[PDB]
Amino acid sequence: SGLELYAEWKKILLSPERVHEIFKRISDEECFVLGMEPR
Amino acid sequence: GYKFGVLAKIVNYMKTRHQRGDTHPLTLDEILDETQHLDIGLKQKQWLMTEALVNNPKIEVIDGKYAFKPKYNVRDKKALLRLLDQHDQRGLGGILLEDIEEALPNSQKAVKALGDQILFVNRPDKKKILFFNDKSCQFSVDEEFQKLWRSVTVDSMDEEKIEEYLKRQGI
Amino acid sequence: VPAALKRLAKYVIRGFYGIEHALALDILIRNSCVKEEDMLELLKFDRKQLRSVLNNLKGDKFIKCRMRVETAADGKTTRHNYYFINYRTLVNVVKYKLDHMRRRIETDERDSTNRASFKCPVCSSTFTDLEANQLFDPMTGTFRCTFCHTEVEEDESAMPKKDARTLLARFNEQIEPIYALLRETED
Amino acid sequence: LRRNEQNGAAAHVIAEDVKLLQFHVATMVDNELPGLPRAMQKSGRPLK
Ligand SMILES: [Zn+2]
Repeated sequence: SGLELYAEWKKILLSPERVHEIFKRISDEECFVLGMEPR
Repeated sequence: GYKFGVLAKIVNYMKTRHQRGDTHPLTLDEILDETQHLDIGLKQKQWLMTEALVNNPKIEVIDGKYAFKPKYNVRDKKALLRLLDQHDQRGLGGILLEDIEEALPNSQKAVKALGDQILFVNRPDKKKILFFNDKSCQFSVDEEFQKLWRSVTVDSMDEEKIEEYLKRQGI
Repeated sequence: VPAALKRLAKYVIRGFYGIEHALALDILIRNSCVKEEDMLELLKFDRKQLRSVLNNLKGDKFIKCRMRVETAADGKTTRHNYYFINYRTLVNVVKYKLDHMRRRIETDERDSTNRASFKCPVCSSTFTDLEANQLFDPMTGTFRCTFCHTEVEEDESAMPKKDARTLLARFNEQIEPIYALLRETED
Repeated sequence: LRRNEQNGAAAHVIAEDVKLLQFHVATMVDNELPGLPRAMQKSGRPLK
């Protein structure tokens, strides 16, 4: 909604740090599957 | 309107009596004579006696004659402390300092006598709320320790990452 | 609900957390399931301040929150909030504040060493031993920044480090007793 | 925001401050965001 993210399954605001940590947890191999060069 | 401000005036007269200090309860008709309520109808007085006098918490009934409850308001600092302890035990909460002030002369001296046992919290309306301290457990927190606490944020830490950190550190 | 878990929660919350929040944890202890409005009425605090504290509590997930919908007699839409404390979540979150406390202190000292010793007043900035010796000229015979043209003294760097070292020892003593309580919990 | 976090300021204060920080960063990257206010230069001229 504009420039903020909401995750609704109930519905909570999704701060940037949460996505940052999730992306950090993502592994390099999954980047190839997602079509993004990890290096 | 009719028959409301008169009741308010009676209740205010009771506060004025209590600033006077006459503990002895007074007759309602005599109160009316003092407050110039003779003109008012008798039926409204009877309705007040039956319903409003009992509903008012400050009012009390003794030997068929109505007056304030000398027990409700604080009279001594020791009783204030005991009431605070009981309120803490039963989860009542603190009491308003303005009400305690009108209740008790030199309430500020009473609080000074309390000292550490009594904890006062400011309010935007300047009213002071009082909470008993816990004698059983006493702890000290230092500002540097509170700061070292403050920086760290678990909200940054994701719950799975939590259980993962324990499992990683081998325990 | 063994008394050991309650004792751990009480001791940790009372010794190493805030008093205003401990006031709410007292209600959480008193009743397992409480309405959010009932928590407000028990707390006797302003909605905005309570909501700030509740946002902090939501971030730290000290107490789990659930949402329940039921139909009132009037029929108007009503939203009902339930907060209740979970021991399993609380234990990890608290342990987590505790653990990262130490990583902070280790990083602080890593930084103390990271800072460069040489510092020059005319320059007004830290200087690497590298830059200082390069600035040095063999013909002149004395090391000295080429730019500022004044001598460099490293004694000023030593002082704050010593001060921090003293603080760390005090922190260890203050945090020494809670570990025994944690052990009793793991028991 | 750093001072607010240092002082442990209100969670809603920090949330609104982070919202404004995000707005400023996104506006610096792009001032033509869809359905969002434009950042002027204190004179009515949108920033580039
Ligand atoms: Zn220099």
